[PDB]
Amino acid sequence: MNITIYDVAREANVSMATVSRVVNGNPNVKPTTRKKVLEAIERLGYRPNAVARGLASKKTTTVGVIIPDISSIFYSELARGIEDIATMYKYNIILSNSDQNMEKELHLLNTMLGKQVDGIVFMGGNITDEHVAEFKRSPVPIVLAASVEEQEETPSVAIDYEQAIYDAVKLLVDKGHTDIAFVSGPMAEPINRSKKLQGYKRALEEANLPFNEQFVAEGDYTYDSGLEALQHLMSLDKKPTAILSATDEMALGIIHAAQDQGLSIPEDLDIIGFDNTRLSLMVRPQLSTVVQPTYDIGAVAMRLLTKLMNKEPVEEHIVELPHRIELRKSTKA
Amino acid sequence: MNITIYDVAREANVSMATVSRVVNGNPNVKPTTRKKVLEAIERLGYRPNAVARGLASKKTTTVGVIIPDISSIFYSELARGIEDIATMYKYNIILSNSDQNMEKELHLLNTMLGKQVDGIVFMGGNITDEHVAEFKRSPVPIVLAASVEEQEETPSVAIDYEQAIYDAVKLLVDKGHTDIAFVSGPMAEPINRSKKLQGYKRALEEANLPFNEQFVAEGDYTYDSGLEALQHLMSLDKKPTAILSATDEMALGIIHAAQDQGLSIPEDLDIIGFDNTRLSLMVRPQLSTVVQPTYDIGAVAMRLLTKLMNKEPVEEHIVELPHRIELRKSTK
Amino acid sequence: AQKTFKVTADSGIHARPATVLVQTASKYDADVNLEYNGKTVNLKSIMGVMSLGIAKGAEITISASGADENDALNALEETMKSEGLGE
Amino acid sequence: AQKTFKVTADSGIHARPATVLVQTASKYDADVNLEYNGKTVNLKSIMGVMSLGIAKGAEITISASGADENDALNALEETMKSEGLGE
DNA sequence: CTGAAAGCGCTAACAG
DNA sequence: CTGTTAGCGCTTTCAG
Repeated sequence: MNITIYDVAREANVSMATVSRVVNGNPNVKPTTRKKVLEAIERLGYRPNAVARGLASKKTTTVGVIIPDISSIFYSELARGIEDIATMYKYNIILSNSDQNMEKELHLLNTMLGKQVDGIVFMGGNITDEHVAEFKRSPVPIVLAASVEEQEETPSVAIDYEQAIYDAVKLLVDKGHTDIAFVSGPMAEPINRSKKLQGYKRALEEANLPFNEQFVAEGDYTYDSGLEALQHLMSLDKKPTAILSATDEMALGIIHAAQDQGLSIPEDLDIIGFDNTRLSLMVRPQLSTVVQPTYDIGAVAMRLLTKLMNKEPVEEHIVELPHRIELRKSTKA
Repeated sequence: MNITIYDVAREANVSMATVSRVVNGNPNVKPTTRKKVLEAIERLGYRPNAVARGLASKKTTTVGVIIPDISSIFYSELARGIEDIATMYKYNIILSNSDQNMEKELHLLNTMLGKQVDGIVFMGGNITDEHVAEFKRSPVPIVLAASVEEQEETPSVAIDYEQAIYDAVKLLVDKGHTDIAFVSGPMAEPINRSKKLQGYKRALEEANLPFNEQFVAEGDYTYDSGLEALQHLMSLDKKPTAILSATDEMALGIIHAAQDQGLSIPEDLDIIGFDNTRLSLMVRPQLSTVVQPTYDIGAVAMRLLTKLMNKEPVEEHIVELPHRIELRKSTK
Repeated sequence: AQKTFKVTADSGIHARPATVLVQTASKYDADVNLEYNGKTVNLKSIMGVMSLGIAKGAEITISASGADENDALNALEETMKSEGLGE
Repeated sequence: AQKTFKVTADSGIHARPATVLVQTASKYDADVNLEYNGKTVNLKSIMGVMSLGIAKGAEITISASGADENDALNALEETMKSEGLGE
């Protein structure tokens, strides 16, 4: 009950509506008036109450960010992009981890809308038809970031994970490789079984090279799984000449796994990672990676939201940011 | 035009006061009336408004977190700790990057308070008086994590970086190292200068070894600054036989900068990082490093806040979680 | 009831697993406590537990004095190994 | 206005740096623009820029037409190197 | 147990 | 320009 827009209006012999216009920087206010009221504010140390503002205006200038795991070298960066563009457009963020748990996901979605957020950026690995359903009956806009939605009807920003792999794969072919291994992530997530995997097969198929299941390992985005991957590969009768990884951490682990078994990279084996996180540069030898503009993905995602929130019209709700391979010293020449 | 606590009230022949009592699980309700409105809710599909509630309750079940850069491998972890303990207590989080900019940090502190948060967890390399001055002005509690506050006024939750560095230096000399170097972070930040440096400089005279200014490299936790450190170190004649890095991301920069110069590790030199981040485990040889319970520091901090926010008194406000060292393959 | 486990976790009792445990020990009315090197702390509390610094290669005992002190240890023994935290 | 730079930045026109540029061109009333071998985009637009996909080793041209057009192109040249983007 | 009494702090809408 | 009108969706607060 201390120093409110009321206490100010009195200190300035003017009405609340004036203290309002003044506080929310409205044109309609005699520079003399604006002066006085501004004086009073600094005289009582007035700090506007955002919640009351939210009740009356019907908008909290805060968005909901649902991310699977913020401790990730990947999402962290993905978030930083979102946070920046939000602060650029004067928006606060409500962060919360889902750890890919559909229950916790859909839960958060509610809790958030409950907090009355103006919009939400969603990053999940398994967008079900129910998820899409829930996204359709939301009072506020929802934008996907670096995620895959088969139904593709909810707006989102990302790259073409299908084409990325294909390129990386075709690139290895165009260097005389015939037995390329693909170390993926959980096949449960469509991005791995419906996107990256298919791109990997469509590459060999166009190169007329037979599809060999053995050459397909399933990791779990974890560095350790990157070692168990190289093993199960350099353990087969017919071993690969080059291995593509769906994640930098895993790939970064493929390297070391082989560096322990006396194998020397890139002299005895070609390696390629995916994402292009600072990680790549912190390996030895440097790692050749498929570049995905993570920070950009987040920033363009949050930017798209601001648009959809201010109800601006937008051509194409689904955005594809360009990608590219970046070879370092993880491969030959 | 959502459905308010009023719609429900009518749909049960009861005042909004009761609907409020049920939803908030208030004792003074008859099981008949309760189960009457409860289903009355699901029938209408009522979803409470946290803002409305927040205005009338003077509480938002939300905490504010000020972090320098969530893209850091370090802070992202600490953040993960906070977020988890927070939801364990039905609290929500509002995140914002400060990048260590005094103006931004304080503006955030203000923005946060404005949104009426129930508490605040703060992280920053340089807590100045102007800072503490603004802290004491907040209606809600403020906890510090992995930070250094000279004035000792706000409740923090870190470790003894001073001793931690000592422990490291000691275990090195005890290995037979005369000339040892230190790769610190921006000395412009207290945590580096008035803590990590001292614990290092005391371990010297306490071992009877002379201080060598040329054995103190100032980086910026940047892998790149890491390499530029080891390099500048092997330059001069008196070259250390073991180096200590303030952070792991820099340590890797020293290890690699070395291997790229021929020398082998630990074959020719001994290096120890500081943080025990998953990073120190994804290198060859697997770096040895001072262990700091990062996650815990976040979880404890947020937990300590849940107490202060609940008014419940607490023994002491400055906590110092236990640290230790984990030796691996970057030493002899 | 009670039992003695031997911390196998490469990082002792900390991080997510610590929380997972403390959160479990707080599901029941039983007053669970952790006895280590003599000092004991409420298992339903984070500050206390994490204050101990249970590093790898140690031993402890989980109390239980309530109307479910058994339903507790069983579930506690569950995660205690589910999270790779000794046995 | 007009001017052609050569992206020297390792990471091209992306991440935080690409943000500063866009926020910089935004504080100027004059309609600012960025052209990349082909199409052109509004520099004051995060999407427009980041979708171009400008890699190290490209020739981009910044054009500002309006009042502060001078002070603008001026403040952009600054950023371009104070951020380590282009010469 | 409950309902009525009274706003929480602030935007909003339009006449004079 | 500026003041007036009139709540937004929910706790609070005690008689009854």
